[PDB]
Amino acid sequence: MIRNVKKQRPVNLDLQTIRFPITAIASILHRVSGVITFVAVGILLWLLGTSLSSPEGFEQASAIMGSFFVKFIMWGILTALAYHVVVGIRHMMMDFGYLEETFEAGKRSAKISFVITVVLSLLAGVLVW
Amino acid sequence: MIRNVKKQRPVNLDLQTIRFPITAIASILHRVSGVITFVAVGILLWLLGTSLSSPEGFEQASAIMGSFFVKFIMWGILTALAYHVVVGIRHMMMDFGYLEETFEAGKRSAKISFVITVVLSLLAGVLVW
Amino acid sequence: MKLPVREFDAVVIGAGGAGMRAALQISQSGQTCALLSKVFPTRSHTVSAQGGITVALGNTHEDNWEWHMYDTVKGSDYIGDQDAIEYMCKTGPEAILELEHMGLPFSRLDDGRIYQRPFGGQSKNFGGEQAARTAAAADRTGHALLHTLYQQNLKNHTTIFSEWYALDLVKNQDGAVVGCTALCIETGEVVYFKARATVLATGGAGRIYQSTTNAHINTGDGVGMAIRAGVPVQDMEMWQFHPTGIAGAGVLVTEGCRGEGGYLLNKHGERFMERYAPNAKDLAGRDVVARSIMIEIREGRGCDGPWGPHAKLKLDHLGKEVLESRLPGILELSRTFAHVDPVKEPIPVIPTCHYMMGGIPTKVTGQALTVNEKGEDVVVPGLFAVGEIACVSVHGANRLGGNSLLDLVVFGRAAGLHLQESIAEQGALRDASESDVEASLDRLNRWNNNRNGEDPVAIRKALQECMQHNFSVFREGDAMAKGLEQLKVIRERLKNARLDDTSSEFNTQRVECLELDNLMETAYATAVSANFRTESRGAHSRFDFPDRDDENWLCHSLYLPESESMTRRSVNMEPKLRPAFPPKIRTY
Amino acid sequence: MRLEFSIYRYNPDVDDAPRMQDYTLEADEGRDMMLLDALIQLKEKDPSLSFRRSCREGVCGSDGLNMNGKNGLACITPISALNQPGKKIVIRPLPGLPVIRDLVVDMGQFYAQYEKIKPYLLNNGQNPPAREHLQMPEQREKLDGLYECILCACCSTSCPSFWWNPDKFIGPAGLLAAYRFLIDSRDTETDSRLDGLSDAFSVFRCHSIMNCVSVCPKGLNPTRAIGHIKSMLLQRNA
Amino acid sequence: YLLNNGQNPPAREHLQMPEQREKLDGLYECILCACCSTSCPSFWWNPDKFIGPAGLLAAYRFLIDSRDTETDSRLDGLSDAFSVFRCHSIMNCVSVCPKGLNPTRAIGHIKSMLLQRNA
Amino acid sequence: SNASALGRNGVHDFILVRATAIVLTLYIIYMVGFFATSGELTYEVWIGFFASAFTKVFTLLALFSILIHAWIGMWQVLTDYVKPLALRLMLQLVIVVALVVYVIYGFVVVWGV
Amino acid sequence: SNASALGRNGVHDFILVRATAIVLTLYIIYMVGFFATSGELTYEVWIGFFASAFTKVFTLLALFSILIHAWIGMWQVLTDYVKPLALRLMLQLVIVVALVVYVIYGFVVVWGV
Amino acid sequence: SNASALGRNGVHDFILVRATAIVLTLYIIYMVGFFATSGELTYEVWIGFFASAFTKVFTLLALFSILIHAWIGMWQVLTDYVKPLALRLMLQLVIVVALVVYVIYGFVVVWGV
Ligand SMILES: CCCCCCCCCCCCCCC(O)O[C@H](COC(O)CCCCC)COP(=O)(O)OC[C@H](O)COP(=O)(O)OC[C@@H](COC(O)CCCCCCCCCCCC)O[C@H](O)CCCCCCCCCCCCCC
Ligand SMILES: CCCCCCCCCCCCCCC(O)O[C@H](COC(O)CCCCC)COP(=O)(O)OC[C@H](O)COP(=O)(O)OC[C@@H](COC(O)CCCCCCCCCCCC)O[C@H](O)CCCCCCCCCCCCCC
Ligand SMILES: *Cc1cc2c(cc1C)nc1c(=O)[nH]c(=O)nc-1n2C[C@H](O)[C@H](O)[C@H](O)COP(=O)(O)OP(=O)(O)OC[C@H]1O[C@@H](n2cnc3c(N)ncnc32)[C@H](O)[C@@H]1O
Ligand code: HEB
Ligand code: HEB
Ligand SMILES: COc1[nH]c(=O)c(C(=O)[C@@H](C)C[C@H](C)[C@@H](Cl)CCl)c(O)c1OC
Ligand SMILES: COc1[nH]c(=O)c(C(=O)[C@@H](C)C[C@H](C)[C@@H](Cl)CCl)c(O)c1OC
Ligand SMILES: O=C([O-])CC(=O)C(=O)O
Ligand code: SF4
Ligand code: SF4
Ligand code: F3S
Ligand code: F3S
Ligand code: FES
Repeated sequence: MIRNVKKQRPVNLDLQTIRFPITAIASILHRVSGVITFVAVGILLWLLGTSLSSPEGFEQASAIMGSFFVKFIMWGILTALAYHVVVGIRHMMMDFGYLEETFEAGKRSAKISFVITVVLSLLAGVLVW
Repeated sequence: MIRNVKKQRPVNLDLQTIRFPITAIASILHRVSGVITFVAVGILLWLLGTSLSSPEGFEQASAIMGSFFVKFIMWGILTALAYHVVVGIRHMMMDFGYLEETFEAGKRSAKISFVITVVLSLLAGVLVW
Repeated sequence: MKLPVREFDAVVIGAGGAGMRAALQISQSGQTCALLSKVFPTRSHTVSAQGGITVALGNTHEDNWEWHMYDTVKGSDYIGDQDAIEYMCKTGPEAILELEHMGLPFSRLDDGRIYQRPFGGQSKNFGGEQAARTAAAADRTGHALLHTLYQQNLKNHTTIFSEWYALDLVKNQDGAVVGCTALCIETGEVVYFKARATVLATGGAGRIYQSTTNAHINTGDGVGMAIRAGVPVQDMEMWQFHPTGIAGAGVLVTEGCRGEGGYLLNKHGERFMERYAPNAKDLAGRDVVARSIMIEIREGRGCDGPWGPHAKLKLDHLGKEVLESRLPGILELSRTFAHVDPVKEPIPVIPTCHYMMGGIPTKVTGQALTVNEKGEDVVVPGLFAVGEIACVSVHGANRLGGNSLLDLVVFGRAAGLHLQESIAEQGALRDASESDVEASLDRLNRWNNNRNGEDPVAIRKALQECMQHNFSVFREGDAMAKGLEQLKVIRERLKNARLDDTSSEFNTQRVECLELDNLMETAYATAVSANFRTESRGAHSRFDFPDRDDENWLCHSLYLPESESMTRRSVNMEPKLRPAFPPKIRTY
Repeated sequence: MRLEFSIYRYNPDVDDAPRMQDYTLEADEGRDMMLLDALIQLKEKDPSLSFRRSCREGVCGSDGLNMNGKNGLACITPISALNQPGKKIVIRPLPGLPVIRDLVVDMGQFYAQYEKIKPYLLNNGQNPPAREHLQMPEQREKLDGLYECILCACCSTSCPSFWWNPDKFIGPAGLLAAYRFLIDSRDTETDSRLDGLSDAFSVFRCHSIMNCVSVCPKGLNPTRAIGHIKSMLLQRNA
Repeated sequence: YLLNNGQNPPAREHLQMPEQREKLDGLYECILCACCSTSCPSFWWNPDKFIGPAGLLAAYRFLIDSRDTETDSRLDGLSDAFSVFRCHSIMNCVSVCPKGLNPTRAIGHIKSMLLQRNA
Repeated sequence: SNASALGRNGVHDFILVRATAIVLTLYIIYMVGFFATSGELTYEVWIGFFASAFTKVFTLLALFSILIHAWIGMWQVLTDYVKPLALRLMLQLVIVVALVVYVIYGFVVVWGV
Repeated sequence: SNASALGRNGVHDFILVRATAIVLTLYIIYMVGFFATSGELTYEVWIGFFASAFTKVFTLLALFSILIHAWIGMWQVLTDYVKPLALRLMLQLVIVVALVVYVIYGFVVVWGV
Repeated sequence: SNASALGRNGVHDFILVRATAIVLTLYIIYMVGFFATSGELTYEVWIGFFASAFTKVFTLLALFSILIHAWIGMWQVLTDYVKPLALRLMLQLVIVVALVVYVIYGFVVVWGV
């Protein structure tokens, strides 16, 4: 209803109502990982900046990565990054022609992905620590 | 013939069969010189890189230009470059309005070009050595 | 039922000057329509047209169409129809202004050595008219006019079946014309094009000679389908021999040369045309100017050279500019085929076969005519003809230079404007059975099965040699009489002919063979006609009857066929127009 | 004397791959004839030999052929100009286009590009004329060397840029045609036509090689026209 | 709808070899039940700009129809940032299609004809 | 041609994204390979790895690649969730200035080593 | 607007090429003039010529000019000879990454002197 | 899409101008604030202000912003007053090469401090 013109129809958009395939969960996360990685570079450039500035700077950098609060973060970044790369490569594989564009084939890829990601997330943490 | 659909017509494209004007030889070379100069910059940046890096680097650079195998190359580059500039300027002259776009006028330009190029190739070699 | 049928409301056989004009016009009136052509539309003989399009526009000087009627009537030799000639000359101005709006590259008036005017189409002077009314785009008018019409057809998305060869028409059980058959030269496949209106626009065919201005293409095909099917053929003896062709080449050189000031001289340096045609000089009518030169050749008083017995066409006196601006086309045709730069020396010309007056007898609306028991005029159902193959009776015994193109457009277009009406008048036409169509393929199956026959080159060469002697400019009873027999020999001879190539992909030969039957069937009626007419008028010139038989021979000689059966002869007339025009003397 | 020929042959139903067949012609040694003439003779000797022809006077564009590695019209290429003792007289189809039979190419993509550039006048009808269109000789002069093309397909057939992008680059013959209507006083869609040619391929594939000028039977100059079209382009979009 | 320029008319019907007609399978069957589009996030966000799964199957239906002659024209018409490229291969469309059609596979083809024409 | 999008059209955006991905992939591998072969990072090993011409050129070829890649992606997101025009343009403006600064600060960090 | 071409259309490509040519011409002359007035190049004369603000700015204005110029030309070639789409895009990708690196390595070389 | 204009269309030019204005505004304020709190400028205070990572990044983010901003404006002017095509293109060419050099010389000045 504007000004002296009434009524607007409802729309079914309760996302808790709708049910999503794994292939949908796969993309949504890829996007979220994208926006995460964007902020991430800033943080990394900041750290890389401190890192090379001089010895006092290098120390100050090491010392920050010491904090376990930092480690947890530094780990989620590498993990978001990781996820986003793998699933990106998945994207591209279907873009060119290394993957059937069928649904099953879609779930398989998606799964094989999350798996690789977790493995890579694992190593990431091994490094962060 | 695709799959269960046959026959495709022949095409006359034997380039040894066809006869080319000088004006055609002029352009084809300009293109070839273009692709040559493209790789060329890489080599030159490499050399310019060694050159300014320090005294040990400058020496190492001089020493390479020593080899006559290098000189020959360093000469063909400058020559390909040379050709490409002159004929480029020719292009542009006809693009704006410093040259009749008639055929004769075309052969003349083309010739006057090769001539200037050779002269410049000459000096190039004088330098390379 | 095994042949493919392409149903159209219309089928236009031939995409030249007239075909494309009518094709374009028929399309205009929401009529489905197919346009066929032996060659790519622009290659059609009409490209070679030079002179211009004569039409009273009033651009170069004040004017009126009536002066165009008189100038033409006297040109046909009072054998051309006043009703058609009238319509043509009146409807002319508009019909032409119309092509200019399509983009025709006309030449214009203004600043010149000693002339000036606005922008209007430039009109050069031509033979047969008192002054200049011939509109032209330099020396290449036809090339302008053909291409323009193709561009138009390109634009108005006409359906064109390029390089398709029409075989024979297809007759309706009730004796009508319901389409035709045709071979796609490219793929070699055969097809029947069913239509409520079949328009022949196959052009002329002065190839039934040895020396012609025409192209290797003009092979009467239209004529030899209109006969093989049963339709008459008027004034088939009336063949215009252009005054100025190139010696040895046959390649034409625009009458527009005289129009710009060209000289037609003899070795003794005199202008025999100023003598033969006292006051109308080199501007005299076609037929007149023709003989004059062909005479100084019988008397053994005609210039000679590597080229042959000829007459000089001096143009060098004009400006090298006027030559390159007003006749750029001639300069090249003379230097190439006649090794003679016109700017510095006269050109080796000889009167050679050019235009073909006679053809399918048709009414203004373009419908084809035949005769009735009594000899009445009975319109042929489904058949129309326009152009050169058409004998609408507008040129008569001598076509007035530059009018042909005018004819092309005016009647081609009239053929279109009137089509819906015509198809109504004739009412529905019944289908054709496997037998009716099968009939039209008979000629095709012949060549394809007769592999051991006689080599067609000889037959063609003979067909051309004869027709060249016995029916050249001048002719006489005994001549016709002799060749009229040589023909029967060859026409039969031709029945055993062979087809060596039998492939599908672009059979250049099968088409030439096929064109042969047509070259034959044509020249034939040509002779039967030439002989029959016992008088001397326009093109027809006999030594036994040096004058025109006004009382017995003021009519149209209508050759009566029956397909491949026995032939005949007849008559037809027409001088009741609107403002009225009486016979007279023909002194140019 | 005796004339030796080397001609391109190909019947899709016989040959499964092209070839050159040898021909001899003992033509009278009085004078020289045109290559078309020679062709028609061998045509009597060999009926399976096929090619296109018509006006015969160099005005229809029918006998477009590549003789001795250089395209030209047969109806007017003097045998003089192709005879050199010992060696033969090579005659092949026009380069680039698909071969239908022997020396007859499918002129498909040629006509195609012809249409792309709109081969007809386009006048919005605003300000109609009383009789014909206002055209001062000075303006009409601008069409010379443009309305004469005969669509013989020689130039396009001699342009590398065409061999590589028959379908995208318009080619010499079309570009002359494009220009033909760009400078026609009577055409009112000049700006519209120009926008339509401003892509990377239509006009700009021309690198000024000039084989087109080099071969044109009618002495036309496509490169000079293209350079103009390019100039109207800079004027409108720069 | 079909868009044929009429150039080279057929005698009776259009020339269509089974191999070609096979290409329309999984495309002419859509019933416009609006299931897929209705299950695509990219559609919920840009109903008006992104064409959606059902239309894209339809777009492709005429892109590969032997009888359609405006293929290039249709392709240029889809080369913006929204029409086709909003598809991120989520696949709910395939997931739900009553008729077992696969819009994602079709879209990926359309995208491929796009790269072919504009890259 | 959407004035807030990087690419000229869809195909441009699709392609620019994909190409930068590949470049950005190699760079990450290369950067992972290093770190996975270090463990204890000495200021000498560190500053020596970035002193390398090769490392500076890749690092910056990456930052430049991120600008192009991220610009397009982030434009793709805002385009979906941020409906109010005024809010969105400000976001692309903040994001873009951010991406540029990443690269510029990139040069500053690099030539300082 | 071809997604692999630099320019937006023909006229853009035509113009960008021509302008960079001119810039690239002056730079070469300037670089030739120097060398033709040196013969024996002492590390002192050399490093002194590149120390000049003027030389660094021209050198880099050139590298940047080559990227633009060469990108377009090379795109023009591949467009003619490399018909298979997949092969070509990979080539433009290699070529472009090459051109970018020329410039970046250009900065690295220059500020290091 | 005018080959001498920066933007792809009107909206692109309108937007690119406006955004660079804002960036160019902040930078000026920031630069004014400094100077207004200095008076007597000691070579130590000066070279210390440009030594700051923050100052180098802003300065250059500005130069880059000017290229974009000024390119468009100057194109807008020449487009109005300079009617002869040949003269104008040469002007845009001079102007553009000028703007590029501003930025490049910008880097050269900055990393040298
Ligand atoms: C195919 C697809 C490819 C995959 C792509 C996905 C990539 C993302 C996934 C990440 C995976 C990482 C995997 C690492 C790994 O493998 O760890 C390895 C572990 O391997 C095992 O466990 C063996 C098992 C074998 C089983 C078969 C090696 O780990 P170590 O053993 O050395 O453990 C560290 C040690 O304790 C000893 O540690 P230390 O004491 O040396 O640490 C010191 C600490 C602090 O140092 C500092 O202060 C310097 C910090 C410098 C930060 C620089 C950031 C650079 C940003 C560049 C941005 C450019 C735009 O160091 C830190 O803990 C080091 C943190 C490193 C983060 C590295 C991330 C780089 C991202 C680069 C690309 C960014 C792209 C942005 C777009
Ligand atoms: C109008 C159109 C304009 C034309 C445009 C065409 C340009 C191309 C044509 C090239 C023409 C070159 C002409 C040179 C010339 O004129 O030589 C002159 C000769 O003149 C005569 O003979 C007099 C006759 C007069 C008659 C009237 C001077 O020569 P010298 O006498 O000094 O001979 C050298 C000496 O022996 C003494 O020699 P040395 O001992 O000093 O040598 C040392 C040797 C090794 O030194 C090193 O290790 C340093 C190498 C540094 C390489 C730097 C490359 C820079 C790349 C930049 C890329 C930027 C993108 O030195 C080498 O032999 C020097 C090699 C020089 C190559 C210079 C080429 C530069 C190209 C720059 C533009 C590139 C553009 C890329 C797109
Ligand atoms: C030969 C000539 C004629 C000529 C002229 C110059 C020359 C060298 N200059 C003229 C001039 O200045 N003014 C003028 O009024 N006439 C001039 N002429 C004569 C004029 O060219 C002709 O009268 C006119 O061209 C005839 O035009 P039309 O349109 O009727 O014929 P066109 O000659 O070729 O086209 C005939 C069409 O039919 C097709 N065709 C023929 N047979 C078949 C078959 N079997 N199957 C399919 N199509 C067929 C042709 O392909 C062509 O399209
Ligand atoms: C491997 C490769 C790769 C890499 C490395 C990357 C890296 C990256 N990235 Fe990327 N991406 C990608 C691949 C990639 N990527 C892809 C493929 C995509 C697509 C998406 C769609 O299509 O949707 C993306 C997308 C994207 C986006 C968008 C989102 C959505 O989904 O929409 C964003 C934002 C991003 C960011 C990013 C960043 C920040 C980074 C870091 C530098 N991305
Ligand atoms: C002088 C000026 C100039 C210069 C310096 C140059 C320099 C150069 N360049 Fe140059 N280019 C040119 C001018 C030029 N240029 C021109 C004009 C052209 C055009 C081409 C056409 O158009 O085709 C070119 C073109 C070109 C090309 C294309 C090819 C064709 O043809 O297609 C290339 C690749 C090049 C490269 C190059 C290089 C690498 C260099 C170095 C840096 N290029
Ligand atoms: C990568 O593409 C995508 N993939 C998705 O699964 C997707 C979704 O399914 C949405 C339910 C998720 C979205 C971020 C919600 Cl929580 C905001 Cl209201 C979504 O919105 C999306 O963007 C177009
Ligand atoms: C500069 O423009 C050009 N000029 C030319 O002479 C030209 C040609 O004439 C080709 C015979 C040359 C080419 C490189 C061959 Cl060997 C590859 Cl199969 C050619 O292909 C070309 O590119 C469009
Ligand atoms: O139409 C005519 O007969 C006149 C003609 O051909 C010409 O002047 O060239
Ligand atoms: S311009 Fe010349 S060669 Fe080219 S098609 Fe036309 S007439 Fe033939
Ligand atoms: S769900 Fe299947 S049938 Fe329904 S609209 Fe989508 S594609 Fe068509
Ligand atoms: S041959 Fe081709 S490149 Fe232009 S220069 Fe002539 S049309
Ligand atoms: S659900 Fe939507 S994103 Fe494409 S992948 Fe299927 S239409
Ligand atoms: S047959 Fe007409 S030009 Fe050759």
